[PDB]
Formats: sequence, C-alpha cells, structure tokens
Amino acid sequence: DRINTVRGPITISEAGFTLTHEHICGSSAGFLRAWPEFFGSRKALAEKAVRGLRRARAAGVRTIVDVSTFDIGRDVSLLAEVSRAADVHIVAATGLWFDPPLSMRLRSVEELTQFFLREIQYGIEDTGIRAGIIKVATTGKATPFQELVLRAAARASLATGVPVTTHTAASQRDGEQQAAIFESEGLSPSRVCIGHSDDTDDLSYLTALAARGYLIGLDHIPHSAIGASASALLGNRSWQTRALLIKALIDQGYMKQILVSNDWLFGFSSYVTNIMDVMDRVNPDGMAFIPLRVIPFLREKGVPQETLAGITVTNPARFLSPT
Amino acid sequence: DRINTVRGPITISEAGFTLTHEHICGSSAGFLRAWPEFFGSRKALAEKAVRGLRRARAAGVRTIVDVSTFDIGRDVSLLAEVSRAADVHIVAATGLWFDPPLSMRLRSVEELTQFFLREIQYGIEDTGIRAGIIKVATTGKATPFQELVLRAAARASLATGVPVTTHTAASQRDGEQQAAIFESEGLSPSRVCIGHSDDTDDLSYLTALAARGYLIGLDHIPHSAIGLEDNASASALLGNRSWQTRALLIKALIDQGYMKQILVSNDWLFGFSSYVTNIMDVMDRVNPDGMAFIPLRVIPFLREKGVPQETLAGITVTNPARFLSPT
Ligand SMILES: CCOP(=O)(O)OCC
Ligand SMILES: CCOP(=O)(O)OCC
Ligand SMILES: [Co+2]
Ligand SMILES: [Co+2]
Ligand SMILES: [Co+2]
Ligand SMILES: [Co+2]
Ligand SMILES: [Co+2]
Repeated sequence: DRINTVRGPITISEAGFTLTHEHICGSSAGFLRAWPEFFGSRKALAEKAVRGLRRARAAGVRTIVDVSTFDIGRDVSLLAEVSRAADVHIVAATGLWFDPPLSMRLRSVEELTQFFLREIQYGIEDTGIRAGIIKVATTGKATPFQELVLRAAARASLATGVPVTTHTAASQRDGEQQAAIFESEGLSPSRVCIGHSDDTDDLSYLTALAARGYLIGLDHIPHSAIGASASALLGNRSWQTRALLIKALIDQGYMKQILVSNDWLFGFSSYVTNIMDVMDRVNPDGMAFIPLRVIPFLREKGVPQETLAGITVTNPARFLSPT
Repeated sequence: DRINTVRGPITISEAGFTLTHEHICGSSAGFLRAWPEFFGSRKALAEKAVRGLRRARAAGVRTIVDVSTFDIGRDVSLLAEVSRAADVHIVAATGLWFDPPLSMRLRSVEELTQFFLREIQYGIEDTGIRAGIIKVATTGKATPFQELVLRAAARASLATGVPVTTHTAASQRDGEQQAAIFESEGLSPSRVCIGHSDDTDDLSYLTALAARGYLIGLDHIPHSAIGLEDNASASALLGNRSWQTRALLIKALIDQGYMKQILVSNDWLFGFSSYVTNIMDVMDRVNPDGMAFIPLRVIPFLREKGVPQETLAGITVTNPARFLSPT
C-alpha cells in the first residue's frame, strides 16, 4: 500500500492531509540550473520553500503533490531537499504541460508513453525518484499534440496504476473532451482529476463529471485579483465564490469526488518578472490558505469536520494509491 | 589572446584548425538528463561523440565551436567529458536559438543581457565553464522576442568582446535584418557570423555582407537530401543542393576577394532530438565522415579547383582565431 515520494515510498496512512495540486517552483526545463539568480539564488528559493512548507505543516498539511512536469521545470533534487528540511512529503509528477520543447512536441504517442513510464517505473533523471502522478493540460479544444499527451498519460496510468491530473480552461469546459479521450483509452474516471475546475460557475458541468466518477480539482481557491497581467491570470471572482463550489458539490452528494488545493508556488519564472511578489501580496498564507481560510469557512457554512477530513485525507489517499 | 573552452582558458595559437558551427547533441533544455534513453543512453551518446571527434582530430581538426544554446539542450558537462576524452578543444555557447521556453521568452532585453553575461563572465550552470560565443536565431522575419535576443547578444558582446554567431533562413535573406539590428546597438560587423549562408546561391547577398566586415558561415556543406526525395522530413531540413554546390560558394567568395570573411563548418551532431526520430540515422548515412567532412572531402575539393593551401589554412585557422579572440 505505497505511494512514491521524493524521499522514497510511504504508506497510505503516512500521507495524511494532502494538497493535491501544488508547485515548489513554476519554471521551465533546465531554467533553475542555468539561471538561479532569477530567483535571487537557489539557496534563497530553497529557504523560501522550506518556510512556506513549514507554515503549511503547522496548519495541518503533511503531504503536497508537486504537479510540476518536465516543462514546468521540475527539479526533483530541490523537491527532495525542501521535503527533508520541512518534514513534508512531496509527490513528484511526470507528464507534459503547455510548454513542451521541440524534443517533446515532435514525439509520437508511443514515445511519450515510454517517457512517462520511465519517470514512474525507473526514476526522474539520475535520482531514482519515481513520479507518483501524471500531469497533462489543455487550454480550450485539444491541439493534436495535447491529444497525444492525454493518450500517453492514459496508457502510462493503465500500466502503473498512477493517477492522472489535469490543467483545464474550465470556462471552455475542457473536462468534457479530456474525459472523452481518457475513456476512449479505457481509463477509469476514478484515476483522473479534472483540475482548475473552480474557474467556472457552471455547476451542471462539474456535477456531470463527478457523476461519471471523475475527481474534481477545486485548486485555484486563493487565485483572485480583486482590487493587468495579474488580473488576466488570477481573475475577478472571489475566493469565497470558489470555495462555495466545494459546499455545492457536497450538497449534490459528491464529497468523495472532491480534491482541494492552492496551486501555489515559491518561485515563478514562466510569467512576468515580479509576479511572485504580486501573488505573495494577494495570498500571504501561501499553501496554508486551504487549512487556514477555506476549512474554517466551510465549517461555519455547515460542513462537518468528518466531511472535510474525508476531502483532505481520504480522497487524496484513494486517488494517489496505485490502483 | 585567451579564449574560453570547456577545459578552461587556452591561447589563440593552440586553437589551430577550427570548425566554427558544430554540436555534440541537438536537443532541448533538460532533455538529455530527463530522457537519455532517447539516444540509447548518455554513455552511448558520449562514446559516439568521442569516436567522431577522434576521427575529426586524425583528419586535422583541433577545435570545434559547439553552438548549442540553453534551448538546444547544451549539456556542458557532456561537452567537457567528450572534449577531454577526444583531446579536441570545444568552445561552448550562450545565447538563445528558436525554441526558447516560457521562462526565457517572457524576459526583457536587460534580463536576457544579464543571462548571456552570466554564462560568459561567471559560468554555465554550476560548472564554472564559460561561454566563448553567443548563438542567436531567426527563421525568416524576426519575431519581437528574437529582436530582443539579437539586441541582448550585441550588448553582451560589447561588454565582453565575445563573438556572435547566427542561424538564418538564408533563402529569406535573414542576415540583412540581423545585421541591421546588430549595428543599431553599435556592434562591429567583425564580431558577427551570419550562419547557414550556404543554403542560398544568391552571391549578391553573401558578398554584400562580406564587404561590410561580416563573417560568412558556410556551415551546411554536407547537408544534402539527394537520393532521398521520398523522405519529406529529411528533404525539408537538409535541402536538395549537393555538397559540391555548397562548397563552390567558398571558392566564389575567395575569387571575389573575401578570403578573410569565410568560416567553414559541418553543423554536425551525434544526437538529434529536436526533429523527427529517424533523423540522426538518416544524416549519418548521408555523411559517414561526420565532422571530418571539411578536412577530408572539402579541402581536397578546393585544392583541385585551384585554391592555394595557405588560403584554405587562412580560412580554417586564421579566420576563426580572429573571430573567437575577445576584442
Ligand atoms: C506553473 C503554472 O501552473 P498552473 O497551475 O498552470 O498555473 C496557471 C493555472
Ligand atoms: C539542433 C541543431 O539545429 P540547427 O543546427 O539549427 O539545424 C541543423 C539541421
Ligand atoms: Co495549471
Ligand atoms: Co484559473
Ligand atoms: Co499548477
Ligand atoms: Co541552425
Ligand atoms: Co547548428
């Protein structure tokens, strides 16, 4: 009954309170190694990450799933270092996001499957650290390459038991096409999380997917720019409006299909220069936003602690456990 | 008279026969480390590189300039390993090619200048290995980002003396726009090489750049897809012009008095992941000599056509020496 982390295998019970969609650093392949000064220094980024993970730990978090893929600049050595120093388990990811380089974007579905399988079965780079989740993405209707990635993710999941988590443009209802592609491959809906689902107010869309067995990733809760580049990224909808979608799905009877997270980071190079400073001012709680602000909000709205423990401990454990 | 290599600083006289535009591996940032099995293994790629550079050294080559940038997946540790094993000097590169990731493409000209300067003045990654050349690219009309890269390359060159070398779509005459941007920043033409220039037969375009002081990169000499016209991918990359037609452009520029402006190379690699899967196997069958194609096939070709030995030695030894020297 084991889940692979950056420090090795852990049992289901060791996972505890788990944030299912997080990042230590949102970057690009090889960027942190080639230009650490962008983040001040590698040491400055690592120290910031340790403090943020310790804040989350003190708030109840025991494990985070870093959904940073190869093209998000996942540096598993950094993840292992910060995991050790902060005493928080970190599950690493394979897959591809929306910035694949030529060496990835010109590959066949068979080759992409081999790559995802290499990171889950053998390890990431020369570290021996095995991926425990597959991250994929669509920003509207899937491009021919994105469809290949979704199929390769499904094939890698079916061969390993490792789950698939997605980035969606929720307003364009991407989850429906993602679902259709995954099902055509024979992938069980219970092994898939349709992420960034709190970016929409269309409850019928979320309820329809949850009814089919999909996990609904309400992971953009602190992403709100109420009050230019930050307004186009975070949005105009409040955290309360996003958090009420958790309550709405519990009221529909789909508490077992909900996964909550912050989609936070401590370094962010894949956007405008001072974006990390803007994000830190919008949400000073960081990864601690879910246990410090969202859980007490839901408690005062009438949601029991047994249901909230089910969403934050039981659901991620069932999702991450290789099945 | 000191140039930076992957083994440390060497003197100008030690460079010798230099191939100005080469690659150990044409890939993408972080690719070699994440998926070495694409090339069989990192060990298989390293061994293939050592065998190729050893065959090139036996034929006369003493230095190769690896123009692989961050986005071409430059792994300086691999460059250092193969340089030492084959006893061939390798000059590493900074700059950005045409596949920059989001973290690079959203940067300002000032930020890009600081990155290029970091790789030249401090070192690449945590290796301490310093770049001795700046590689830039355009594929037709420059994109707003490519203009920023060209400007940052020029500013980095003016602060260090390190040369700039380019990738062009020669048929679209990219060298002219590149040249105009470099000169708008105050960069001297003698510090710039307009690469892939042998992809065109337009002698007027080549001679005009050479007259302004630009170095002409006739670096695609063995690139030909004749015999394999049924292979669309290989035809689009290598073209349908012979090595002789490409090599006759070296003779054409010598005859017009632009001897000091010529730089010859193979634009070869031992691993290639940034294109279709079968490409490295296709390319190795077209040119089994690899990087050894310039001293083995091209030099005796120009010798039988009437070109003197000191002229060819001036192109292969003196010109790269003057170009690579930080001035
Ligand atoms: C590094 C960026 O990660 P993300 O979760 O795609 O953020 C925008 C939704
Ligand atoms: C990865 C190398 O790319 P290039 O040298 O621009 O093209 C060679 C055919
Ligand atoms: Co996302
Ligand atoms: Co959003
Ligand atoms: Co994310
Ligand atoms: Co090129
Ligand atoms: Co090249």
